[PDB]
Amino acid sequence: DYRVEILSESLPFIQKFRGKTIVVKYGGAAMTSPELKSSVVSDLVLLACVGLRPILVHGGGPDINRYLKQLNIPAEFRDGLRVTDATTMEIVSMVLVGKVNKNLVSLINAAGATAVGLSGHDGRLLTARPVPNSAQLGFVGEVARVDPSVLRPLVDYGYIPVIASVAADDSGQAYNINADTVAGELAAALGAEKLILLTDVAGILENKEDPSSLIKEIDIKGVKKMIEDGKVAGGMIPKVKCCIRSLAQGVKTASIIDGRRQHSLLHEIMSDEGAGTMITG
Amino acid sequence: DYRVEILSESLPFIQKFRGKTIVVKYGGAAMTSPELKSSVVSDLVLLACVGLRPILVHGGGPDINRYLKQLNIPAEFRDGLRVTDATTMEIVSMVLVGKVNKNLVSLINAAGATAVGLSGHDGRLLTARPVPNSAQLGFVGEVARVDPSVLRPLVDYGYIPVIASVAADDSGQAYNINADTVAGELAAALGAEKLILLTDVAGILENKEDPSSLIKEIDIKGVKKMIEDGKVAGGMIPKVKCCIRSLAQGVKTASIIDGRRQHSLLHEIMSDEGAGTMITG
Amino acid sequence: DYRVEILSESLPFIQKFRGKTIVVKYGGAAMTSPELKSSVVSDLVLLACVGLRPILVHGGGPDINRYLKQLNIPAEFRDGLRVTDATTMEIVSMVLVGKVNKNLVSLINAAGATAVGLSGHDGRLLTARPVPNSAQLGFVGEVARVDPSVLRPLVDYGYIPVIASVAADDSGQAYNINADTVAGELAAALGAEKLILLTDVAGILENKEDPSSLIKEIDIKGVKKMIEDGKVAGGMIPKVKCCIRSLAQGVKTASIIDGRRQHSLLHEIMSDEGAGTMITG
Amino acid sequence: DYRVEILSESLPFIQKFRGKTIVVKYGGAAMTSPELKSSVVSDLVLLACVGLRPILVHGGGPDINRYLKQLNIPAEFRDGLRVTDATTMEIVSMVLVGKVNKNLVSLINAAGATAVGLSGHDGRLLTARPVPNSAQLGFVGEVARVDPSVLRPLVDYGYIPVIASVAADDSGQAYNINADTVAGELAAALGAEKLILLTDVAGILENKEDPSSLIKEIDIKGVKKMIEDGKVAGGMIPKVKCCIRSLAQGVKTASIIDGRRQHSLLHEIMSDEGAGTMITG
Amino acid sequence: LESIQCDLSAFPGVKFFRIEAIFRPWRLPFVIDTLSKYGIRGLTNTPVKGVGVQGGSRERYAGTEFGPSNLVDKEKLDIVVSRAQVDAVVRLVAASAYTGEIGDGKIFVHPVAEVVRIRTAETGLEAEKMEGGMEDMMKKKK
Amino acid sequence: LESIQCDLSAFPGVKFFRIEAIFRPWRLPFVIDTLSKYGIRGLTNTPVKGVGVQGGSRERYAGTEFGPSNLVDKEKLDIVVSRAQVDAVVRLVAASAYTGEIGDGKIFVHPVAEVVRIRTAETGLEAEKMEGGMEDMMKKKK
Amino acid sequence: LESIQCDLSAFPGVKFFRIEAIFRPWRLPFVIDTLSKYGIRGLTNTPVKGVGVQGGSRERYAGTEFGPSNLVDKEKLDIVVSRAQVDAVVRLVAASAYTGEIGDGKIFVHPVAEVVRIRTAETGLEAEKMEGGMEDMMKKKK
Amino acid sequence: LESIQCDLSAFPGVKFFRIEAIFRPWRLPFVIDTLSKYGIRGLTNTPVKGVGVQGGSRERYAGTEFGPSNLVDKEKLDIVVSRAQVDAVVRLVAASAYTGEIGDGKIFVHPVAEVVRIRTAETGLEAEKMEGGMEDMMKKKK
Ligand SMILES: Nc1ncnc2c1ncn2[C@@H]1O[C@H](COP(=O)(O)OP(=O)(O)OP(=O)(O)O)[C@@H](O)[C@H]1O
Ligand SMILES: Nc1ncnc2c1ncn2[C@@H]1O[C@H](COP(=O)(O)OP(=O)(O)OP(=O)(O)O)[C@@H](O)[C@H]1O
Ligand SMILES: Nc1ncnc2c1ncn2[C@@H]1O[C@H](COP(=O)(O)OP(=O)(O)OP(=O)(O)O)[C@@H](O)[C@H]1O
Ligand SMILES: Nc1ncnc2c1ncn2[C@@H]1O[C@H](COP(=O)(O)OP(=O)(O)OP(=O)(O)O)[C@@H](O)[C@H]1O
Ligand SMILES: Nc1ncnc2c1ncn2[C@@H]1O[C@H](COP(=O)(O)OP(=O)(O)O)[C@@H](O)[C@H]1O
Ligand SMILES: Nc1ncnc2c1ncn2[C@@H]1O[C@H](COP(=O)(O)OP(=O)(O)O)[C@@H](O)[C@H]1O
Ligand SMILES: CC(=O)N[C@@H](CCC(=O)OP(=O)(O)O)C(=O)O
Ligand SMILES: CC(=O)N[C@@H](CCC(=O)OP(=O)(O)O)C(=O)O
Ligand SMILES: CC(=O)N[C@@H](CCC(=O)O)C(=O)O
Ligand SMILES: CC(=O)N[C@@H](CCC(=O)O)C(=O)O
Ligand SMILES: NC(=[NH2+])NCCC[C@H](N)C(=O)O
Ligand SMILES: NC(=[NH2+])NCCC[C@H](N)C(=O)O
Ligand SMILES: NC(=[NH2+])NCCC[C@H](N)C(=O)O
Ligand SMILES: NC(=[NH2+])NCCC[C@H](N)C(=O)O
Ligand SMILES: NC(=O)CC[C@H](N)C(=O)O
Ligand SMILES: NC(=O)CC[C@H](N)C(=O)O
Ligand SMILES: NC(=O)CC[C@H](N)C(=O)O
Ligand SMILES: NC(=O)CC[C@H](N)C(=O)O
Ligand SMILES: [Mg+2]
Ligand SMILES: [Mg+2]
Ligand SMILES: [Mg+2]
Ligand SMILES: [Mg+2]
Ligand SMILES: [Mg+2]
Ligand SMILES: [Mg+2]
Repeated sequence: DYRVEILSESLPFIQKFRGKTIVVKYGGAAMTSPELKSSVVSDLVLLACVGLRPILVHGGGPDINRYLKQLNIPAEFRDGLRVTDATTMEIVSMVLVGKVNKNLVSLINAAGATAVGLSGHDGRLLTARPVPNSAQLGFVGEVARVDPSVLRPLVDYGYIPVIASVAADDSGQAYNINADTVAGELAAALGAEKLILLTDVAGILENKEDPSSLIKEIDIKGVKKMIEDGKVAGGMIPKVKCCIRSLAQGVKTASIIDGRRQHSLLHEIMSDEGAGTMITG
Repeated sequence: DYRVEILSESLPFIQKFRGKTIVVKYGGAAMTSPELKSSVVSDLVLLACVGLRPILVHGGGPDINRYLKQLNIPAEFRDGLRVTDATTMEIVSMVLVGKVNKNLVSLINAAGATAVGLSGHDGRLLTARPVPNSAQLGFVGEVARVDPSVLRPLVDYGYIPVIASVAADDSGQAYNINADTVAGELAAALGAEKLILLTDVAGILENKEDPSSLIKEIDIKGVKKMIEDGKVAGGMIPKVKCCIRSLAQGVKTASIIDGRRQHSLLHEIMSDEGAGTMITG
Repeated sequence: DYRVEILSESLPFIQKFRGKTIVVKYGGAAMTSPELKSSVVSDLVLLACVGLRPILVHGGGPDINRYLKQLNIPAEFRDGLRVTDATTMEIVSMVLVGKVNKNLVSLINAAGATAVGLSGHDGRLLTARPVPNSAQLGFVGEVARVDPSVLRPLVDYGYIPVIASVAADDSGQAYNINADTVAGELAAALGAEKLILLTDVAGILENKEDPSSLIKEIDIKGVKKMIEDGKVAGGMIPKVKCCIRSLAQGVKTASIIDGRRQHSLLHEIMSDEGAGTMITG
Repeated sequence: DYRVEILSESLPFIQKFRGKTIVVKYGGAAMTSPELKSSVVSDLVLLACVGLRPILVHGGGPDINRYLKQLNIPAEFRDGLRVTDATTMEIVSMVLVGKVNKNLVSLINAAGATAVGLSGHDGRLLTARPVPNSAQLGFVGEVARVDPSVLRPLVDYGYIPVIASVAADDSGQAYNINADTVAGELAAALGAEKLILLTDVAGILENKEDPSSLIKEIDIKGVKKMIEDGKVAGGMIPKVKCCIRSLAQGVKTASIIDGRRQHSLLHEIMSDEGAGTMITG
Repeated sequence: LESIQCDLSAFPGVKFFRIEAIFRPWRLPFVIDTLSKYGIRGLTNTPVKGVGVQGGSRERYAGTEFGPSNLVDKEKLDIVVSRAQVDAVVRLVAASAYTGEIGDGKIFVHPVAEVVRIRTAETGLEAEKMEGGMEDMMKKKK
Repeated sequence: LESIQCDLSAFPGVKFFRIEAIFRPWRLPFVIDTLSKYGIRGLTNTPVKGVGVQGGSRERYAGTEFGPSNLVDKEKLDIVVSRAQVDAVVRLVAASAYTGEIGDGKIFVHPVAEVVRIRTAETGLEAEKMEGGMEDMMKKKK
Repeated sequence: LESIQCDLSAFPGVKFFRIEAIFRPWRLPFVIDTLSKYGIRGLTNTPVKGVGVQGGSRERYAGTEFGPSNLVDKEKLDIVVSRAQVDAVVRLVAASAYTGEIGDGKIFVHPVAEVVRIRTAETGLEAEKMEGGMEDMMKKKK
Repeated sequence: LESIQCDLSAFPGVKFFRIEAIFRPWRLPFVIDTLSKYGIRGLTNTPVKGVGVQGGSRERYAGTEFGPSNLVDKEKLDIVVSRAQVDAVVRLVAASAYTGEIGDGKIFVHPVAEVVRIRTAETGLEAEKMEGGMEDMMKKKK
């Protein structure tokens, strides 16, 4: 019976964010399982049905890494960013757009909603430029422009967008862009209310060896000191960075949460506690 | 925590009726009780947030009777319909529209949604004609026409409509129309998916003395044989007539449920079991 | 024959205000008769057919007073405003919305146009707040907000709005607001061209005992001195006040005219003389 | 100078197909060659500028084979269709969508137009089902449904759609669909005027040994007798089947042309002669 | 209802009849499914409007009540079948469209002279017969 | 016109006929009212398009002139009645649709074998008869 | 196809028949032109939807594949002609609609009792005959 | 920056200054609220666009990066105050607009000669002073 009286209790939470845009980035690393994966899409679909306007940005570094091993291609990361030569770029685009992006679209469609998967090339949604030390990193990109024109009619027609983090410069050259970075600029480009980063840790950790050292809430000055002090590192760097860049452009909140906790996305939005580290201040 | 894993479990129910219209009649018991009152508006507001398009039609015979006693022109009823002279008509419109309708609008507005209360005169939503027994009942009306034009833009703008069961003929004379009838014809006029009637019983029983003889679901031919065979009777025969008339005009389902129970409207929609007797075409 | 050559002569007058919004307040006191009443609705319908966009705001103090006598409830006015306890508030809403508002809607519908009657609660058209000396006056309201969203689609669809002067604060409590006041703020909220007040006197009178002491035209400094000097009084105070408040917010003219003169509304607009006192300056 | 008197001479050809949809399949030879590549995108872009509404559908069997060799899971074909297990399916989607599709989008964007690359999953543009011979081919799909909703707003906004021939069934399983088939059913779904297939031959010959025995134009009954009578055969019989299936569903014309030649697509449209075999209803 | 019997006695010799049913638009899918379950899968739908005024009652559609002169929406279904199948088909349509209220519908039966399938040029019995249809289902049941 | 006579002599025995009239769309309400005044209140309307090209003249619709191959809008009315009522019904339709210009319309009469009312399961004469209808009006006039 | 022969032997005496053809919507203009070239210029079009499910195959319309219970768009053409012209007209429609794929269409032939031209009150042969039509063209060829 | 000090030493004698602040649009409400809490409630907003290109870096707005010659949206606030209040107001705006990133904004201070309130015709100190404002709040705090 009374499993209804608990649906009732969620009204205030649903009302609070009715109508608002929410950019969710699904970490490649949180994609540990066909079933976890489908719990995340369930959560997205629920948010859409209930009146929020969610947008999925995904990564896929491990899926990429697995194909690089199979094809006998060495891999490198520097401060959370993949060194990317021409050959590797082609593989990146192949896995992110041709495997991950469609795997997710495919799942949403089968959950009774409808998705559209786009890369930055599609409708010129993103324009890339190189990074200063491509010297070292090769074809790694920074986001020069976001043109969200193409998303307007898709959201109007009710489709959920699913975005892959590759794009080209104006001359037509492909670049590999860290998915956190794309998520954050896309959020700013749409004046979104929230940016939410689902990864494979509880949140940001005081100290990365200890999973109970979760920081529940933190401001910008604080988290910048953490990057200096050396406390965030590798792939958590472009995570925190993209939160800061985003907040500074007007996104009201940004959170980092565990993708592999059942229904982490829902806990984060539909409760006061939240489900990881929230940034602002 | 668990409050969330149970919100998640409602997705299927939310998806099933997304976008569909639902005419709900509120009356009798549920209407006096303030806890059932605000618990019924909470249910409406949730259904709208979650994607259904609900419409409230209300009654108010008990509050009408109070004013008639005060004015020493006490109620007179025949077979559940109020005998309505010109003086009484004016009091009926005064209470239904100017007290009940606005009380309900007022509550919904304060629950963070936005309502618009209409009578049948407004936008010519309803056109009445004298009932077959005018000669005894006076100004009691049958519904001659429904024009839902005026509701199209109000549902588009997101307003929740709240309807009071009075109207006029073309010559401009007011009539008192039974609110179950208005709810049923309105549902048919909109092609609604459901018509739901809050009453003061469990719904329809095999045998009226035993309250555990609830019929959970039943079709037209089945419920007609029940009237013929006597096995339900009384204050229920009219209610069942307006369900039949409604279903035969294309309404997909019609349920009679126990307005006495907390959150009855939610149980009926967000569960397989339901919260009364359902009647299909 | 030549009763056409006089229709021709009205072209300049019709052209002058083509397309403009005109808020007309129908005084409860001008509602002396089924037939006068219908001459006023005729005039509204004509204005609509001929290209103006009229909006009706009505009062109803005598209809209210009559029910208060019947129900044995004492009545009081202070400086033109009704002392309003909870019981009286309920009666006010009952008569204004459930009797007067629908009587007028009903009449317009029967004159071949279509009306929609709204109170301030409907679509949150008005938000009230108490008045500083509710101390004395009880639930009497000042207009805190006007949100005309709900009127936009109704005028678009061609409906004539008919507005009753009750509303609620944000907490959902009802308030009784003087209909002149509502008319004037509604006019400002819509940038209306004109506000026209139909009452039961020739206009504003030099001296209220003498009906030939009509002031034909007067400016703000002048009419304010009249309120001080004591020359306007009782129910003529919130009449003049609401003209001033309205003009100051950008309404170009405001007039006070006799509701019981056949076709007073028409004379006021379709002639240079006018049909009462005009305010500006 | 003269460059102009010859642009003038194309007016009739431009006018004839103004506003009409045109599904073009790009494959095989033309696709490897970079000069034929960019010369085919130049032709598309011109047709869009000039007023036709073109749609690109591409193949990519040669690039798929390259990756399969690299991964020691070499291609297997029966009657022109690729045997496709789950592993192979993933590689097919990876290459078609993540490499070829985006390479083409990328080129068009850099040629001063704007493309949007879709697979059949995106917007549920295509729904697949197992092909009659699944038992041998595994995950090879026939087109069960086309839903072109998602293309309406993209053509309205002026985007050029570029389609990759993979999709899913309703249960969410991916299938590999032959790109000629997708082009043909898509044309029928849109009521296109033309379907054009870039192949590696002159089109259809009287007698396969002689290449000057090109049939310039032919109707259905005529081309069916040709299959019956053996006079064309081989890799051409399927191509001709998808033309027939397309024409019978309302596509006005279908041509098979020599993708080997520079600017073949332009010759076919901007000249009477054409650039291969045309087949009418 | 499940035992109506049509009178074809003015058309002896005639092999084919057209069952033309006119009923409530929202019944259309239930009728078509019923006919499909029983092997009737050659049929033609036309949306139409009509009037069926008996006495002074007034039928109720879209919540409003229609009388003399007011066209009301209906769906029509034309089904051509062989003489033997007529009573059965009539019964299925009647039963699945039925509600009990005025405006439920009318069924008319018309004689047909010839049937031709365009794809194959088949005529008569060969043209009217559908693979997997009522006839075949009864042979599989026999 | 008010004395047309249809030839039903190739259908002896047959009790019911379908009067199918095709005419100008703006006539529809006048035709339906005429039939209602005279007790015909069971009828079915379908909007259609047609061609009726005699010689080389060209009919005029929506201010423009249509010839061979150009479909032009018409309204169709199907009325099933009993043998006795056929000539009268044909005359009413003809008379009320008439204007005098080409494209005025055509009327066809078809044999019908059976009539069934779904609500009641009535057949034949009982199904075809309408309470208050032409038949009853003539008995009230007798 | 160009030599189909309809069986009218259950309708001896009958002078007029209705050829009712149901086929693919995009064929409509080719069919109408073919009939015009040959002197058939009195015809009526109705857009309709239908089902023609043989076995377990599924017809393909708008790129998608329709089976049992899925209505698919078709265009219908009703042509009333005199007995002599029936086989010829059937052949023309069949031939011009044909493609070879399932869902190509069906043709039905129905008996007709009377024909009336509203403008003139002509009946029977005079009403059915069209100036410039097939009949006249054959007399000009004779 | 909690302790910025403006240089008004070229304007001895001057009683009034206009503080003109140009910053990020989404900061507008936080800046207005901070000023309201401290008693600044006379201010004027104008949406503008600007350029502030230092070196070869490029500020980031709406996800995209803007350099030389690309206007970028900002909100402007003009606040006229008396000499004593200038440093405080400048510090409040700076502190509440701040984010740390390029394009955060600039504040300019300008001399003002006279202030007039239209409703009352008050001038100077009387016109600039607001009831319930900073000045009055400091007297209640004293
Ligand atoms: N004689 C008739 N000829 C042509 N169409 C008819 C005839 N009778 C009925 N129809 C068509 O059938 C529809 C349904 O008729 P309806 O169900 O009203 O028949 P009825 O005889 O009045 O039975 P009921 O009394 O149950 O209403 C009408 O709206 C009309 O489309
Ligand atoms: N033989 C026919 N078969 C089917 N439909 C017909 C036939 N003749 C006419 N129609 C239909 O009737 C409509 C009206 O025909 P129309 O009034 O043109 O007939 P007509 O014989 O040419 O007489 P008129 O010379 O007065 O025009 C046509 O548009 C078509 O819908
Ligand atoms: N017995 C029938 N009665 C009524 N309408 C029919 C019948 N058979 C076919 N139709 C109509 O004809 C259309 C075309 O039928 P279709 O071409 O599918 O016939 P078929 O017998 O299945 O031949 P094919 O096997 O070539 O498809 C259907 O969509 C329907 O509108
Ligand atoms: N010298 C100036 N004159 C007029 N307006 C200016 C001037 N400098 C800046 N602005 C305005 O102020 C806005 C913000 O300037 P901005 O924040 O870029 O200052 P800046 O000098 O580059 O410092 P920062 O390095 O923090 O970017 C500009 O977009 C422009 O609107
Ligand atoms: N202080 C920290 N707290 C949490 N994680 C950290 C910290 N410093 C580094 N990390 C690492 O950063 C990674 C962030 O994810 P990354 O590897 O880019 O994955 P994704 O982007 O797919 O979530 C975590 O898996 C964790 O191992
Ligand atoms: N100087 C004045 N001129 C005209 N009327 C006045 C004056 N002073 C007071 N009044 C009174 O003000 C009343 C205004 O109407 P009120 O009683 O509120 O009625 P309503 O608002 O229904 O028109 C008039 O009926 C009149 O008796
Ligand atoms: C004509 C007629 O009977 N009108 C009713 C309308 C109220 C209603 O229908 O609601 P309850 O379920 O609360 O009674 C009345 O006059 O009382
Ligand atoms: C199922 C199947 O055969 N799929 C093809 C799709 C590519 C194509 O169709 O294009 P080309 O003309 O360049 O070969 C494949 O797997 O190779
Ligand atoms: C440059 C870079 O690090 N790109 C990421 C993109 C995917 C992700 O963010 O998960 C990569 O792993 O290649
Ligand atoms: C507060 C107040 O005076 N309300 C008015 C409202 C009606 C009117 O203005 O005529 C009253 O009479 O109660
Ligand atoms: N530590 C956290 N994650 N807090 C999140 C705040 C939760 C709140 N529902 C929000 O969306 O703003
Ligand atoms: N016994 C019932 N009334 N059940 C109602 C059906 C269940 C479902 N929630 C619905 O509204 O369709
Ligand atoms: N004393 C007056 N009432 N003057 C009214 C001015 C008349 C003019 N028709 C107007 O609407 O502006
Ligand atoms: N042989 C050919 N394919 N000719 C094509 C026809 C010519 C014309 N440009 C067209 O597209 O219609
Ligand atoms: N209309 C139809 O479906 C006819 C079916 C055919 N008589 C069969 O049974 O095979
Ligand atoms: N189509 C009809 O209206 C038939 C009416 C019936 N013959 C009657 O006269 O009662
Ligand atoms: N339907 C028709 O076109 C009939 C034509 C007529 N039989 C003629 O040949 O003149
Ligand atoms: N801009 C302002 O608000 C000036 C405030 C004024 N100096 C006061 O403190 O009263
Ligand atoms: Mg990462
Ligand atoms: Mg008053
Ligand atoms: Mg009927
Ligand atoms: Mg003609
Ligand atoms: Mg078929
Ligand atoms: Mg700068």
